[PDB]
Amino acid sequence: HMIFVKNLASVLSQEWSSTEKYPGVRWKFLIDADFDGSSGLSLGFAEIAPGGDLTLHYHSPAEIYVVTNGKGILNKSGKLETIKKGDVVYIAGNAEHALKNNGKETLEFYWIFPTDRFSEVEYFPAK
Amino acid sequence: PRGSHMIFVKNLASVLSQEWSSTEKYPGVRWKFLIDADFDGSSGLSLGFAEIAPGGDLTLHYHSPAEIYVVTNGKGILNKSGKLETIKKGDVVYIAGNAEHALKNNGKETLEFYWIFPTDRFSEVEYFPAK
Ligand SMILES: C=CC(=O)OCCC(=O)O
Ligand SMILES: C=CC(=O)OCCC(=O)O
Ligand code: NI
Ligand code: NI
Repeated sequence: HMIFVKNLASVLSQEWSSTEKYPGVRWKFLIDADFDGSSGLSLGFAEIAPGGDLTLHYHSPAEIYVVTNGKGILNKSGKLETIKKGDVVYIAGNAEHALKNNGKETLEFYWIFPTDRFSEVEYFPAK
Repeated sequence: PRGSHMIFVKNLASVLSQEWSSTEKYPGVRWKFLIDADFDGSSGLSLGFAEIAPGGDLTLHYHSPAEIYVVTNGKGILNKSGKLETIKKGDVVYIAGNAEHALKNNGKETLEFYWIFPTDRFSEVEYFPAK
């Protein structure tokens, strides 16, 4: 029956994760079985630099974004909609989605998966 | 129309027509549902938004699904099954399934946060009082 609090300061020593497939995008893990032994939900924090783009993709689990700073263009399987600080996004499982930062300030958000860990979630490129 | 691959965006202004929920058991607490099968047809995860006024108290309780808090405004005291720890804007909280927990706003600003359940809908979560 664990309960714990976490913020970005708590994971300072965790190096930013990144990948060439998503330019200007980086992320850290805050609630994750591989880090904390938590289960049922897992949560990370992502930063998209201005001009950064998380390209079009999907994964089987449903997913939530909580947008904490900036603004961006969300690609909803081909339909664009602007998101910004204070928005939440629901992304059904296997729904193709993309997010690019078209602003001057950093696009920041948490993501949530109904999985114990991020590493079990399989990303696939959209057709 | 919303299908099994729905993607949508919400904020408080989106749910203006939804009345704030509250209860005398949790004085100074009110909430709305933002991502929820019963309102949106969504599944797998559900999310609401809660505000605790100064002096408000969400009292000690548990439920079988794990839960996450995303604190977005103010300062609170989290009851971690007996331990009192401060949480504030910018924190996230993980609450294991069946872990007893409470949340109190001992500050002078509104304590605001999202909660997330690994459920289709809030309505399926059974709440139990503190043992
Ligand atoms: C740093 C971001 C990342 O790994 O992507 C998470 C967001 C998503 O699943 O679309
Ligand atoms: C009425 C209380 C409420 O919705 O709180 C949700 C957070 C929790 O279940 O601890
Ligand atoms: Ni995704
Ligand atoms: Ni709870």
